Amino acid sequence: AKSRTIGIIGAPFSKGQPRGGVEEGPTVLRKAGLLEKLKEQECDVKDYGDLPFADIPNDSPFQIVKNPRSVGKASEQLAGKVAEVKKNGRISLVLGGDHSLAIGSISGHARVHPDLGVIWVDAHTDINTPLTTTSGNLHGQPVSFLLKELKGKIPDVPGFSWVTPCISAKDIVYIGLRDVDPGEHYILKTLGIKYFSMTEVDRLGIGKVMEETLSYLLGRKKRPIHLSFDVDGLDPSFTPATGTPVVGGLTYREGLYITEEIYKTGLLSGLDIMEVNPSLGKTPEEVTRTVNTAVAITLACFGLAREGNHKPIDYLN
Amino acid sequence: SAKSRTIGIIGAPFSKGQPRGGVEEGPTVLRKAGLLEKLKEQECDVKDYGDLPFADIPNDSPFQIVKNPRSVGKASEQLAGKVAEVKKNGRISLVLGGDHSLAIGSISGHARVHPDLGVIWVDAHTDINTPLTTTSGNLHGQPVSFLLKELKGKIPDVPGFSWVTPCISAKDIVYIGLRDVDPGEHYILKTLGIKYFSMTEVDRLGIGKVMEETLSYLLGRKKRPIHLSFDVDGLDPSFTPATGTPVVGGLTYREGLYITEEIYKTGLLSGLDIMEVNPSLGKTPEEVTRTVNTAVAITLACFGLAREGNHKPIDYLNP
Amino acid sequence: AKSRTIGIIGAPFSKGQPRGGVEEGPTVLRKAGLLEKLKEQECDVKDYGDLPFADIPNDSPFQIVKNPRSVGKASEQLAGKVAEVKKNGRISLVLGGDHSLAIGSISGHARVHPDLGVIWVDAHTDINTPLTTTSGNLHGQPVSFLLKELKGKIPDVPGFSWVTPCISAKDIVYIGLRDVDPGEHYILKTLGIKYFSMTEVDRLGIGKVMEETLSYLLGRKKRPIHLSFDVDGLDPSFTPATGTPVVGGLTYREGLYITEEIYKTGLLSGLDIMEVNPSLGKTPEEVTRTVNTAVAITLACFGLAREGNHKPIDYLNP
Ligand SMILES: [NH3+][C@@]1(C(=O)O)C[C@H]2C[NH2+]C[C@H]2[C@@H]1CCC[B-](O)(O)O
Ligand SMILES: [NH3+][C@@]1(C(=O)O)C[C@H]2C[NH2+]C[C@H]2[C@@H]1CCC[B-](O)(O)O
Ligand SMILES: [NH3+][C@@]1(C(=O)O)C[C@H]2C[NH2+]C[C@H]2[C@@H]1CCC[B-](O)(O)O
Ligand SMILES: [Mn+2]
Ligand SMILES: [Mn+2]
Ligand SMILES: [Mn+2]
Ligand SMILES: [Mn+2]
Ligand SMILES: [Mn+2]
Ligand SMILES: [Mn+2]
Repeated sequence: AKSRTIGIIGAPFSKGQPRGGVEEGPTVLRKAGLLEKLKEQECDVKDYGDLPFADIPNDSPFQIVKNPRSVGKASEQLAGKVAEVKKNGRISLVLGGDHSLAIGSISGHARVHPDLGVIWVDAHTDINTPLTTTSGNLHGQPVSFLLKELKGKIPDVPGFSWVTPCISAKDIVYIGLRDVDPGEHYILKTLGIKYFSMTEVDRLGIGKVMEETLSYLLGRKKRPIHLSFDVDGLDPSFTPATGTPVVGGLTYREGLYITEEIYKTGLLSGLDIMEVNPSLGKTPEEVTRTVNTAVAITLACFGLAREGNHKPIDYLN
Repeated sequence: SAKSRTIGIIGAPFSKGQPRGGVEEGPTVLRKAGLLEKLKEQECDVKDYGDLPFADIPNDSPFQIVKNPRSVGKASEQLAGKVAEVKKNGRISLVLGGDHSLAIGSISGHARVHPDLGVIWVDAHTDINTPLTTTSGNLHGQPVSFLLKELKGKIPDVPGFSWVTPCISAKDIVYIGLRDVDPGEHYILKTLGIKYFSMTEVDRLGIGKVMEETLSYLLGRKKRPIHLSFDVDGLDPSFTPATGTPVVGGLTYREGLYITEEIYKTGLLSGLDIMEVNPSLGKTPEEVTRTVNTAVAITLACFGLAREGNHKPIDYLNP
Repeated sequence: AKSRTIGIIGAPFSKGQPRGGVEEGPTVLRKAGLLEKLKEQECDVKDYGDLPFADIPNDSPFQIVKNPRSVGKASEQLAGKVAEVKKNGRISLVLGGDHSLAIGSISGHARVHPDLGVIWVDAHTDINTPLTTTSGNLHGQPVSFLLKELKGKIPDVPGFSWVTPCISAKDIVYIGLRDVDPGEHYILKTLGIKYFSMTEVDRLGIGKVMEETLSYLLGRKKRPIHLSFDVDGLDPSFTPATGTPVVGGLTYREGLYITEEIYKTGLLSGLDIMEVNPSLGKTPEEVTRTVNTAVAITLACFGLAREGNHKPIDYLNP
């Protein structure tokens, strides 16, 4: 099935943020048996490999924005790789790597399917612009580079002149928010972007969240969905090995509910599994707990259901 | 005392339905934790019937892959007789396990007295593998297949199960908490049209709506006896770690108590099973006491213990 | 904003219960950066300091009820202190301290706003009377002294002659209940007090629980809201450093939801943060986890929102 036809892309990149180890995300995800598990789940899996992110000397900061040229380039390569996966009729599965990579993954998916909708699962909005940022870390800015409404608000940042804003404010839905900067909250509110912060999740229940999310995105007619999954969207009791963890997060169950629901639309077209950093587990057990959760989430995106699965044969004869 | 709180305790120290030793020590640790005395503090009329003496079968050869077939079959045979006895005395049978294979007997025996019973099966697993579909060969993952009338023809003649006569239809069983269902089992679940609430349905609806829909489904037409078969692995292993087949993403302590509190409120609980408590499977003694304390909290809630409080029919302000 | 105009009262008092260390709740709550964190979120914060509760050495039990004069005098002083804070047009924030202090906090607050409505977040009903109690600890009795319907059922306890019942049974709502004594259950049910035990929270979800809570207390008419928060209302995995923990509690998320919803009424008028005991965790991280959770609850009462917060300026054009 097209909903189980995948193109894996390794994106070992850390320079959208300062904590070392996130570049190991694709490694520890492959080591956990992701591809073998997808194949056992009746998936058509093609491995596009791990992108070779060539190091850039003298990557001077843009104002306080760190490694602009390195971040801009990694996303540039990825956009090209994602568009290749999409032309081949595969669902793109981006193994991160920090969340700056969402610039390249969403941009490449949008060159093939410009009518896509984005579901952004995360404790953070990642919507600071190179001007509103106080950290200078680009993994906190990808949504700003992608939005149509922000065109003219993004300065000419070295490494990013290839970026054509490809998503409108109406086409993104945030799930999981609980650590949004003042400037970010200003942007989310003035752009009227649809969002379910942890407050809305507590208020409505994940069941209603998913119902409204999907009705908002797919009400009119069918269209491709891009799921951008920052693993910090889940509570640090499930995914501790991540660079910016925030307590009171989505549960392991809520993470499976969201992805089980997206799988059932049969419209998942692009997926990012981001911010896994195996150098940040307090114990090797915290690393394994996180990696296991990221794999579970990925498997649900491609059909693994808690109620069970079976081949269309007769199991009693 | 109220029928809702009139109980017949049956201990079932049985482990040959699965490969991990220690589950036969389940009714020992539960009794040691003060279960029978806690129920008496709750205004319960509690009669202990003792622990069933399970005999050894030395030459218990396998039926294909199916392990210890005679041991498991006779175990449940001795339990259906003891359960039918408790039900004739007008008490709620309370089966302390022991592995889930014992459900064959507990439900078989309860069905001999109240054939109109409904079953609520709280487990991470369906336990609906037939001796033919199973890939593990363990009978603790097979009880429901032996109980369903619709699987009459698909169950071979395993040594030790001759007495078994399927007593429930697919319309008379509700699963809550499913999250580790084999392909053979999922086919059986979907072909037979069994009502179920996996972790997906629990997340979607909330435990409030799960219990409203479960109870309406089973009771809504006519009032009937309830058989609750509770596999402690239905709850997440952060609450019941000391179990043979733990599965992450389970029901919480709160959902567990919510489930059992609602069943008590019906006033129709007629049979109960507290299964798969294995005290030799804790990583630490703390993990064992936690599994044991939770199993006790779940049990007490089945017989009236309410989180909002409990009081005797007296004036507490002017006694 | 008046919903962000605060008056801090430290009430370092532990004699409402037997476990030493709860009197450090104000110390440890301040040290976690509370006042600063509040000023950071645009609040106008005044600190009235910690009350000096002078020793009351001759304090014989009233039957089994321990330290009656000490608990009585502490709430009496706090009631005058809260009434002063309310007269200065500031929301009272009482940093506890054991929960017996809510006699004084609710009493003083009622002196200025007698139409107030109570929200009591707790694993316990704290409604035993000096006669129904079996522990004889006054932190488990505050509600009984404050209810008008129990006037006739409260004996003359030394240190409490100043108490006048200020709230009717209809004007209090419980959330989080899971460890209620039989006598307390008999009182709760006989008075028809509105409650949401952990069973109701599981049945409806916190969203519906907060909808019904604010409809029940604000339906007839908008009035001041007094939130009395016992940190043991939240599950011990979030607030372990407390004297009477009970498993199966409110989650960290549910605690924020309650208080975020309370903030958005713009009617929070009084707030108790009670039962933090930094001498009672298993580890120092368990102490810091409790304190941080109490701080988080506190900030959510004064407008910290998980969706985000921003000043009325153009962040794209500074
Ligand atoms: N909004 C931040 C940013 O760096 O722009 C502030 C930082 C402090 N809290 C976490 C950090 C945010 C970045 C989030 C990036 B992430 O994890 O969602 O990919
Ligand atoms: N369906 C199983 C089986 O053994 O039949 C597969 C095994 C691997 N995961 C758990 C095992 C299942 C049986 C569990 C039975 B129990 O624990 O629910 O009583
Ligand atoms: N209801 C109690 C009481 O002391 O009256 C019984 C005691 C045993 N369990 C906990 C104790 C109760 C008081 C708790 C007061 B608290 O924590 O909410 O301040
Ligand atoms: Mn994030
Ligand atoms: Mn992110
Ligand atoms: Mn079972
Ligand atoms: Mn099971
Ligand atoms: Mn209290
Ligand atoms: Mn309490």
